[PDB]
Amino acid sequence: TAPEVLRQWQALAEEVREHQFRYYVRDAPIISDAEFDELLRRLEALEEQHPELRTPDSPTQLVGGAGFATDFEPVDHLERMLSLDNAFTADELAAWAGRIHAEVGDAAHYLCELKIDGVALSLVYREGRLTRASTRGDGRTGEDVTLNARTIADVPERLTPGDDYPVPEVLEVRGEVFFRLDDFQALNASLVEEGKAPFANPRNSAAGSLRQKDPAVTARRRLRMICHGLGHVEGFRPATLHQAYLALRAWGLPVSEHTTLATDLAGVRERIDYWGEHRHEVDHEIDGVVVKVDEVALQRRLGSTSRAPRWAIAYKYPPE
Amino acid sequence: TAPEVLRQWQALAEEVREHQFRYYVRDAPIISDAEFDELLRRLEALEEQHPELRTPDSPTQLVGGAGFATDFEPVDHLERMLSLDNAFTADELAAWAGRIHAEVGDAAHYLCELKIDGVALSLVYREGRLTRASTRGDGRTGEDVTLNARTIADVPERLTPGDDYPVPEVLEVRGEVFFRLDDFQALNASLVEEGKAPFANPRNSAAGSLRQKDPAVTARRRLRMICHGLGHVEGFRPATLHQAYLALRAWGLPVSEHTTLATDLAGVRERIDYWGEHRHEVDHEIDGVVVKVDEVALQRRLGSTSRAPRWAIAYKYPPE
Ligand SMILES: Fc1ccc([C@H]2NCCc3[nH]cnc32)cc1
Ligand SMILES: Fc1ccc([C@H]2NCCc3[nH]cnc32)cc1
Repeated sequence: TAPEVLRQWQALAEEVREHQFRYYVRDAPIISDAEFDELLRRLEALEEQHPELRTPDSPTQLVGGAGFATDFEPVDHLERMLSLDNAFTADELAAWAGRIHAEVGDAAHYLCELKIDGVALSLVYREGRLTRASTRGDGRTGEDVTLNARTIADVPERLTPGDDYPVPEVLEVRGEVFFRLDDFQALNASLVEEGKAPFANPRNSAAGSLRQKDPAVTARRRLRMICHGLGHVEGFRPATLHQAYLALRAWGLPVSEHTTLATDLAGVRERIDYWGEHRHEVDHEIDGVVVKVDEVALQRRLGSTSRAPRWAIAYKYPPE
Repeated sequence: TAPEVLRQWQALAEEVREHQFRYYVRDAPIISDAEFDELLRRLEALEEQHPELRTPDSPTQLVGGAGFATDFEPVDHLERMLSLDNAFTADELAAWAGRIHAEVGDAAHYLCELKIDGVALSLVYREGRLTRASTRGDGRTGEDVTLNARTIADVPERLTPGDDYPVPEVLEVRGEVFFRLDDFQALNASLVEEGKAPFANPRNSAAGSLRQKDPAVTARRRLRMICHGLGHVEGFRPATLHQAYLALRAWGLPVSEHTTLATDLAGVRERIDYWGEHRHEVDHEIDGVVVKVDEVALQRRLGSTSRAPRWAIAYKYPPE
């Protein structure tokens, strides 16, 4: 309870708890087994002198690999997380553009990005450490799957600091989790080989593998992630979406290489026509193409309706 | 950028930054000057090997006591933080009760607490560490005065763990900052003695002393705090307000000893009549008495209107 006592304990209980998590759940320690033994002794030493600090929730009382379960507790998104209106025909996308060119004039360019057919995940970083990950839920509230998301190889626990782009104080970033096709099939064979039913498609597999009461199951599966939107942010004010991606890259978040910037509708349509013909070559499932006004100020003059942003639209291919 | 590298740096940059803050701003280190020198060497060592990790925002680049200023940046409250309707006459408080007894029947008891005439402060603890403090603003958004609140002796940086009450994951707690009368006068003399104008009353003094661009000014002043409400909480579901105070005590947050629990209106009125006669004996300013329905479930069946809770009311004395 004395101030240095409490700073010491938290910092060490946090460090050992992490390591417990990486060893047991993710089967991937980042320190030796020896170093870890130093750490846990110290925290039990320190808990010896001050028995206020041994609680049922202490890393020293969650010893094997216990205390690591997901329960999907409702958790609020910082910002709304709405779902995207859809366009299925050349006329609707044109109509969307017309409307968009009638409000924020000719200052709006269009970021074009591949729509992945996986599970939306919202992640929150507080001063460069990953604090929360949740599912969409209803847009305002989703479910806590933080432990499962911590096993996804693509999801750094901590953001990488660099000269050009300082780590925000708060960063809420949205992305899609998905399986590569070759891994979807390999997981299905492994499951059948245990007497378990296989998944009918990669989306269900990713959703199923994300939503595991026991996150060690998720850590055994080769789930992936690609960031594709920002929610609430502090200490970060990017002027465009395409430039925010550069910062995300820099901090170590996964971002797609099939994003292009288009000037006017005609550019948009070539990208849609292009990926209509070549999407089958991406190693993961592509639904369509999400067209967004790239300029953030224009993404405020245009707003969102109660259910969907007015500055973006998902063009969806017909399947077959 | 390797995982243990980033965990190491953050944990150490966080530890030295704190210590810098306590030494320079608060003039109150909690470790020796020697220990601190060990810490800062290490972080500069570690920053030597990995020059990714020396940024303009690193404790090793904010060396004297720099980088510690308040700028009042807007920050959102987790939960709404509304202001309390007022009652000035026996008839209005009766009317309020009648209405309250007509909706949640005779199951509602009334917590009665002294209304302090100071500055509302909302604090946010994330797993037992103080993350944010802000002013009321408009109820939804207030101003970031986190550094100033970190100097208030009454505000633990970290919550104390105990058997009976586990530290919530998130705790947003509201309270009032204020001066004792003897310290309001002493501060006024010290200011006049420097050629500065004195404050006309203790509330303005507390508000002024809280809102300092340079938090070291706040640390020099004997500001106090008393918690008196909960906003958003996670890992904490108290059945009543009076029992939530017990947990707050236990975790080390300051709470008032003049809170009483009343059964029916008649009890409420004796407390108001009592403090009408004895408030002048409290060493700080008392406005009135805030009457709240103590049962949290009844604090949901009754809700809040767009501007004020329906389950509470501040009775205000006439001044003189
Ligand atoms: F009896 C043991 C043996 C090994 C450990 C290790 N498992 C915890 C975290 C970690 N990190 C690196 N090794 C370890 C714990 C208890
Ligand atoms: F040149 C110096 C001398 C002393 C310090 C100390 N000031 C920083 C934090 C702290 N904590 C305990 N002592 C110190 C820093 C630089």
